Order: sequence, then structure tokens, then C-alpha cells
Amino acid sequence: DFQQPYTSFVQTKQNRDGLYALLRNTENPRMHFYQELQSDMYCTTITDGNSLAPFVNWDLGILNDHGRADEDEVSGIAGYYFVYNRLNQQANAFVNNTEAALQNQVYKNSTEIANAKSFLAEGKVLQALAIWRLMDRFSFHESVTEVNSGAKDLGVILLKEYNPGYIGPRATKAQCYDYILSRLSEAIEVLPENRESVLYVSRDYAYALRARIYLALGEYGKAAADAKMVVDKYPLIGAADASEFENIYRSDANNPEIIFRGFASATLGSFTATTLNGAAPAGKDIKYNPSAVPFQWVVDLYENEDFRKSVYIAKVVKKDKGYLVNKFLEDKAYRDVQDKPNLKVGARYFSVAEVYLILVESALQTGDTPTAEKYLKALSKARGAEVSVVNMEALQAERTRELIGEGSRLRDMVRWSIPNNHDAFETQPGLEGFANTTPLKAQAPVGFYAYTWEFPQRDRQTNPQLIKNWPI
Amino acid sequence: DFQQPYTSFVQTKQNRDGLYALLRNTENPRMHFYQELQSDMYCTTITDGNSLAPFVNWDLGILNDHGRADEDEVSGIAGYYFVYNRLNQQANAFVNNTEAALQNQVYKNSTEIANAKSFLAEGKVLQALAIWRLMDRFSFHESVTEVNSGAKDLGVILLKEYNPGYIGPRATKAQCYDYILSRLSEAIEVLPENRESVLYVSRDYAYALRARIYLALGEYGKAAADAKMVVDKYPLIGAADASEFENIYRSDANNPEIIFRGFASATLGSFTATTLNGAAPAGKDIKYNPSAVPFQWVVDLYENEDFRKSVYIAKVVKKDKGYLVNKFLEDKAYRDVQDKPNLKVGARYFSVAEVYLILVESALQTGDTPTAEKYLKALSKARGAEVSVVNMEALQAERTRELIGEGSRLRDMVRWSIPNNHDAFETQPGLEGFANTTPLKAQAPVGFYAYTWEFPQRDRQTNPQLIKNWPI
Ligand SMILES: O=C(CO)[C@@H](O)[C@@H](O)[C@H](O)COP(=O)(O)O
Ligand SMILES: O=P(O)(O)OC[C@@H]1C[C@@H](O)[C@H](O)O1
Ligand SMILES: OC[C@H]1O[C@@H](O)[C@H](O)C[C@@H]1O
Repeated sequence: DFQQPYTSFVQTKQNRDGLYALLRNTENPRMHFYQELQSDMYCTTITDGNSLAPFVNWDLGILNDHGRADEDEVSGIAGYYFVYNRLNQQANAFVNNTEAALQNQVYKNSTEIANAKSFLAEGKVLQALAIWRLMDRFSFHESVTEVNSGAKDLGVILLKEYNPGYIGPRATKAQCYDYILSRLSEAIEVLPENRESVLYVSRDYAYALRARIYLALGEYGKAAADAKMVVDKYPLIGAADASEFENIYRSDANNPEIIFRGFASATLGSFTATTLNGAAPAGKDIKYNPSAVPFQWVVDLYENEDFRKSVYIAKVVKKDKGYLVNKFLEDKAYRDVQDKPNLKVGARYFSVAEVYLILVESALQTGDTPTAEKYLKALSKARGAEVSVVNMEALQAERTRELIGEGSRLRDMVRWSIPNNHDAFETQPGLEGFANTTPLKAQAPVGFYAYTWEFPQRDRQTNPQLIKNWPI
Repeated sequence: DFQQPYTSFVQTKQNRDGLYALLRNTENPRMHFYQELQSDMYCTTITDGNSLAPFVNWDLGILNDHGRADEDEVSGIAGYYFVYNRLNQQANAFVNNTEAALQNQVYKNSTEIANAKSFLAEGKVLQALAIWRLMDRFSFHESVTEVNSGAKDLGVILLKEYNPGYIGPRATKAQCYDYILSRLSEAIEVLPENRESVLYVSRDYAYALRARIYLALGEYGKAAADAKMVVDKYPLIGAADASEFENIYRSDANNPEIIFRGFASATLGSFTATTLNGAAPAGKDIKYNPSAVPFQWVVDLYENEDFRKSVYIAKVVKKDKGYLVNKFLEDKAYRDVQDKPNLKVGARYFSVAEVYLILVESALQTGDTPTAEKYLKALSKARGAEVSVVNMEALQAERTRELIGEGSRLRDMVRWSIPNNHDAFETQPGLEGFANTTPLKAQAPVGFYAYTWEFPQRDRQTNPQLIKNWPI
């Protein structure tokens, strides 16, 4: 978007739809595969041509300046940083131009004014999401040890106006989190209690997003309170077997757990997300050749009865000798031909199973055992494998089982003081000669700085006020 | 204020009126502008000649020994400390002299004895107020981090006798709060249930004052119980628009929310309080040139429909370019000439909107959601902008909107674990080139010692038993 304030409701709504079209390609599963692969869950395969290995084996020399953000490619660490700043920039343009349009009294009636204020609240949630996704990967956790002098308590460059080419320093962690949380807070007051559409920002998604941020911050009482606002509003998938689970889970339209998602059809909004499964169409069947596969400990986390053991992960590597992360396989509603797989999925922004997990973790931390027991037993049972002992260990295992492929594990390891024990893990025995037994290039102990990414090299070169994260 | 006991009821009543005359110049809005400006709500303007900047930009070197308390000036931190210690001293003389008169049986009948005991109870409320106003600015909050060794659990010098030149150590926090609360408790038992006059200490003001102290201490159950005693006794201003709100609000005589205030007329009791609005008379016009203005986030707390957006703050900076705090503009009843502004206000000691806010916060803390919802919706609606979602964030916003200019925010930031994020805040865009973009001279994170003031330098030099607050 641009710098000219809006002159009509139609113009405002068109730019609002423009912002959701951008969100679909930003808050996308393809942007979270990098943080996913950097966790302690995967090993590379012989199919990997040093593409996923820098994240998997913690190759610090490559990760330092990883990715691209130019006219020909937007990928990796540099691509992630670019798309979330571009999302923040366009949400700024939308928010400021709607605020100006409201101040200039350009709307025709009270309905246009009320709806424009509501759109403005949706924009604020997207400003909070963009700045938080930058905080999540480019600001350090409190537990970090050695860091570049002055970076420990720094956030990100906090820019509130559509201003490309801006040269400024990083704001503090407190300043960035105060802005994220004030945005969500101001939005929750305007957005109606009941969700208008699964395709648009709602008060339900604002509570879910804030619950996620509070959990990440270790604010368990506040995470539990936000989680309780939406946890009972979305029912879990009701499935008698794995086949019924797959057909509902893989359906954007029919899955009752989705709170917010991006528009998708066979012609618009659909995209392949084959990084983790290395899947390709082969007539009416699907060929698999992954570049990274989970370790045996990840496979053994699931009971054979668990519906996610043939959906989230699938024994499809080399026909049937190993397991592959098949969460983003397809939504058959986005096929061009009914019987021909094209492996197209839609962008999902929040689902109730993540809210259940935020609630269980936060309840265990605040000593609310009945709440932890109710929601952990409910989620695991619906998945076909009920947990028998509800404790922090069972939450850690069920959270890992549920959010595999979604880039949660790297964050979870840091919050749970889990070092990367990659070198000690047993690879899948049926994948001998395919799965790599490559050791970490750099060890990742509790508090290691490289759990946080370095700011892209171009940005560090053009902005002398930007303080880098990594020492040495 | 002598050491000689009273010999008659007339003498007792004359000294009681002398104490209220002193209170007017002590518990005055001019003494609370310093703690107001030290909060996260203002930036300085180019009109500031380093007068308000030491508080706004946390210039510790100046704040350390700030103000004056001599025959020519009583101002700043040293002036605040002086005035409340003088109020405590004269309240002591009054209390001790009335107790002696009752013991010496100098009164004519049982009515004189009963009225003198009631006056004695009013004096006790004023001793509690003087010592609490000293605790509020010179004793540390429980959350404080590094301090001068031995200062963390100290109160203030607790002197109960009219004794000038007294050299003594600071009492503990427990000793000072036990004295504050025992004085209020003993007064509440004597003062009649129904207020005799808005101009004199009542049981209503003693409950409001104790509710304020309990909230400051985090004693939410006790604050809520004390607030419920008075919150329904004073109706809120009923106004159809901002003009009607302004005419009732600015009227000491006609505002139904005032529980206690000092006598004021054009010739006695009136005073200008132009620090925050930089207002000056110019014939029939009012010229504004403020030295500090709120940040844009403060202006944004208010909906355009909110009556406080043109009374508490008003868009009168550079004719109509920006907002200043206009709460203490004037009471037109204190004008010398009907059509000529002289900007004189009266000293207000408690209003029911503060009692509503104490109740809402305390209810949110004790899980009494119906009470929080009832009183937060009632106050915000009467102000022309009803809150739709009642939560902690709504209370913090509502309290900040309502108590702006009254020196509540510094205290509130500390109780709510809010650090000073001044450096990240956007200044009012129409005030570019007027509003200063100056960063804090010292950061103020959660628990920083400088949230509490240092004891005046002259007192630290003449009293070797006085332990200072600030480290380094
Ligand atoms: O303030 C009050 C009541 O709050 C009055 O009891 C007191 O101020 C008298 O007006 C004293 O009169 P003077 O000595 O001439 O100032
Ligand atoms: O998000 P902003 O910049 O408007 O900051 C508003 C916040 C809310 C308040 O608690 C803090 O002082 O600042
Ligand atoms: O004037 C509109 C404003 O309303 C307030 O209640 C919010 O804090 C921010 C918003 O910009």
C-alpha cells in the first residue's frame, strides 16, 4: 500500500482485502520450515544438497547471512525477515490511512464508520503478529548466555509508519512487547465477541494470538486466561479412525478446529508446501523423496493407534521403510482434477489444538491440575491415543506430537531448557543408507545464542545504528 | 501550631480552621505535577527551559537534590517534602492540644466535648494523609531492585509531637503504615456516617483515603470493601455533551462527585495551576504555551466522543494543532471579572471517579467480575465513551484517562509492572518542531530505584541518622 489517506469505504475494503492477500504469502507454513528444521527432531537424508543441512546441523557460517530477499528470490532467514517487515509496513499503511480516513470524516454513514473502525482493529492484530514473528526469531530469550555486547535486551526496529528506506536502531524488548500487546488489547475492545468469518481477523484469533505470545514470554497466568476465552468455542475433530481424521484434518473448509485461515481455492490462495515431505505428483499417486526425516525418538513418541501417526507423520519413505512429516500433503478441494494430486494446501493461522496446549502448559505452571487434566486428556483422546498421566512431561510430548511441522519445537526447547542432543539420537533403522548420521557443526547447549537468528547482512551493512545479535 | 493546649471550644475551632487553611496549600494539584511529569505520558516542548525536563527525561543528577524549601520559594521535590512535614507538624499540634484540652476538661458541656472529639478525629485523618503522601514518594515499593543498603524496608521520620529541629531516624515501612491505618481507623469510628460539609474531613473521605492507600499497598480485598462504603453515595456528572460536562466538572460548587475540597472564592482559597497547560490570560482570550504535552498514545486513549477529550486534555496547542492537559484550567466562579479569565481553581481532595476505579481494579484482582463490569461501564458511559470489554487493560486505560494531571500514573506503572517506554513513543504529529524528541537521560526499568525520590539534601546534611534511598 501507499501514503495517501483513503477517500471512501470501497477503497478502504479493497486495501483491507489487499492486506489479507499479503498475509497468506507471509504467515505461510513455508516460512516456518527453517525454525522447524533447526530443532532436535530431524536428520538430513542423502537427497539433501546442503539446502536443509545448515538448519539441521547448525552450520553457523551459513546461518549467519542465510537466505535471499531480492527481485528473483525471497527465501531463508533473509526472506523471513523481509516478508514480516513488509507485512508490518503494509499493515501500517492500512491502519494509518484508515485512521486518517476516519479523522477526515470521509465515510457516508454510521455503518461505514463502525465497519472501518473494525477493519482498523484487524490491521492492529496484523501489526502485532508481524512485530511478534520478528521478536520470536531475532530477539534473544532471557536464558541466553554469551551475546554481542548490548544486544541481550534488544527487540527489533519498531517502525509504525509506511516508510521504506528508514534507518533506525532496535527498540528494547519491553518497548516491542508493550506495542505488540497494546495493539492486541486495543483490537480485542473493538472486534465483536462472535467471529464474522474464518477468513478474517476476529476477537477469537486476537485472544489465541495473545495466549501464544504470553506462553512464549512465560506469562502462564495471562496465557491461561486468554486461552480460556476461545478453547471451548471450536470443537476438536471427531474421528473413529485415521482415515476419518485425515479427511477432516486435511479439509480447510470442514475442519472445525480452525479459528483463522487464508482464502484458498484451486485457482487462488493455494500453494504446495513440500519442503518436509519431498512429495511430487506421479499420475493418480504421490512420489516421496524427502531431504530431512525425523529421528526414531520422534516416531516413537506416537502410539501406533494415534491418528497423527499416519497423517502428521506417515510411513511413506522408500514405500514403507520410514516416516516422513506429511502434515502439509494436500487439501483435495484445491485439486485441478478430482483424481490427480497437485499437493496444494491453504494457509492456516490458528487452530484450537494449539489453544488446548497453551492452556494445559499454563495450568500445570499455575497449579491448576483439574484444567491441565481435562484438556490434555480431551485432545489426546480425540487424536486416538489418550494420555494416562497428566504432567509437564506428557504436555511436552503431546505438544511435540501435535505441532510437528509448524515450527514450535525450537521455541519449546528454549522455554523447557532442552539442549540439542542431535549427536546422540538414533536414526530410523529402516532408513539406513538414506538418513544421514551427520554430527552438529556447532553444539547448541542451553542458552546458546544461535537459537536466535542474526539480522540479515544487507540490513546490517546499510543501517549502522543496527546492533547485531551474534558474538565473535 | 503552638505547644500550649487549648483553653476553650472557640480556640479549638479557630485552630481547626487554621489547619484546613494549611491543607489547601499542601494537598494542592501544584504539588502533584512533579510525580505526574515523571510518568511515561509526556514529552517536553521547546518552551521548556529545563524546568519540567528533569522529571520527564529522568535526569537523576538534578532529581537527586531537586527543588527549594526556603523563605523565598517552596517548590519541587524539596518543597513537596517540606509541605507535607509541616502539615504533619501542625496536625500534631492540633491533635495533641485538643487531646490535652479534653483531658484538662476545659469544655463547657457534653456537646462541646463531643464536637472537639470529632475535630480531633479530622486531625487524625490529616496526620494519616501527611505521612502517607510522604510514604508514597519517599519509601520504596516492594518490587524495587538495587537501593542504598538498609533503605528497602524503611518508611519516613515518624514524629507525633509538634517539635521543630527534631533529629531522628526513619521508622520502618510497617511502623509508618500501621500509624497511617490506625489514625484512619480511629477517625472512622468517631466521624458521623453522613458528611457535615464538603469543606471538612468526613467519614466518607476517610474511607475513600483508606481505599486509595490499600490499593497502593495491593490490599485489593480491603480497598474494595472501603470503596463500597462511599462509591454509591456520590453520583457521577450527568452530561449530554462535552460542553455540559465541562461546565459541571469545572464547577467546585456544582460537581456532585466531590467528597472533600478546600474553601475557595475569587478572593480566598483560589490559585492558578498552569504548569501542565502553560495557560495565561490575554484580555478575554486564554493564551496557551505548554512546556510538556502528552505523547500520541495518551491522546489515543480517548475516543473522539469522550467528554474528557476536550476538558481533561484539549486540542488547543498552536490554536488547534495538538493536545495539552487542561484539567486545571479554571473555575469561572473564581473570576474577578465575569468575562475575564484569571485561571483560578480550588483544591479538590477526593472525587467519586477515583473510588469507582479503586473498586474496579480491586474487583478484577479478587475475581468479582460483576462489580468490575458494573462500575467500569458506569463511569466510562457517563464520560461519553462506554468500555465494551471489561478487563485489566480496560481499567488501566480508563484510570489513565480519568486521573490524568492528578499524579497517579507514576504509582500505577509501578503497581502494574510497566517500565518507562518513553524512547519508543510517537510524539503528536501536528506538534512537529514544538514537541521534543529527547530520549531518557536514565532508563527506568521495572523496579528501578528512581521511581522513589531521594530525601532532600539539606535534611540529609543536618540529620546524620537519616539513611538515604539512592545507591551509587
Ligand atoms: O479550607 C477550608 C475548608 O476546607 C477553610 O476552613 C479555611 O481555608 C478557612 O477559609 C480559613 O480562613 P483563612 O485563614 O482566612 O484562609
Ligand atoms: O503501543 P503504544 O506505543 O501506543 O504504547 C501504549 C502503551 C500502553 C501503556 O501501558 C504503555 O505505557 O504504553
Ligand atoms: O482515538 C482512537 C483510539 O482509541 C483508544 O481507545 C485506543 O487506545 C487507541 C485508538 O487509536
